[PDB]
Amino acid sequence: AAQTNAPWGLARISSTSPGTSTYYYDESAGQGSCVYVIDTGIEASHPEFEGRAQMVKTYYYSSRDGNGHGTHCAGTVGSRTYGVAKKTQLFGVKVLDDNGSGQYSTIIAGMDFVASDKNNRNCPKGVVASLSLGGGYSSSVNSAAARLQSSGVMVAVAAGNNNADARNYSPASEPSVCTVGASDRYDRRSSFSNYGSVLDIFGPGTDILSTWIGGSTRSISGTSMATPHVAGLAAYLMTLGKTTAASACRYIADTANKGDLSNIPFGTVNLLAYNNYQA
Repeated sequence: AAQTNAPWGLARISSTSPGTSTYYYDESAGQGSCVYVIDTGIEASHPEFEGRAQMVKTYYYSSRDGNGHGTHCAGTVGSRTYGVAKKTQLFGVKVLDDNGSGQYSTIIAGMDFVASDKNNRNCPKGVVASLSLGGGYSSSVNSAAARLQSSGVMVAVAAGNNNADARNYSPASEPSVCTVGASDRYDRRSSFSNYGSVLDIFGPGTDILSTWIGGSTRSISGTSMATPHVAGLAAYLMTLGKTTAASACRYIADTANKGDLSNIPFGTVNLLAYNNYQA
């Protein structure tokens, strides 16, 4: 399948070269997979989700996304126009309030929730979790992300946005999950992207168009935006049978575009997520 005039990040993850604008992908499109977006919520009523999104847990007085960030990330995973995996099922877990903030204990509870709740959901092709959040190093937060991964969920986490080594941030620094840095449309590391040996992969993160609350769209930047490209890619590849939740991060790294990014510090992987799709 081909989606013309796609957002640059979708085109990038289906291309061996920067500078193209069509997204190419197998029409299975993540059907039969599920992606949990652990964030500020998801505006599931947005036409872009087509009934495929639903809120399943909140830790606040409402499940509404009053911020937009979670809706944007969910859109990059799985919206019809802005998403990598256009037929996946999206589940919202609101661990962040409408200011984008959350206590570490709430974030941990949300991760443990997903590890259990996936047993209540029909996801025969596999389960992914997208975590576009973080803060300072916490062994408890890392342990929770490791538990979620070990339960059979592909965990993709943002590296963080401090132009610093991700080893000092959580859950970015947990080795067993998939830690995602950000790149721009000219194949440069995004200026804010964290780096370091703990990174597994880069995805598009600068000027990413996706869904927003109020039935709208907008372009924003962050490792928060790179993470759902990788989560959606994992769901897409799991639906194709090419990998599993336990192996998908390694598979994405093995099949990535290699050596194409600039401003990668020595010791950080130079790997850009790529779907390897051949029409």
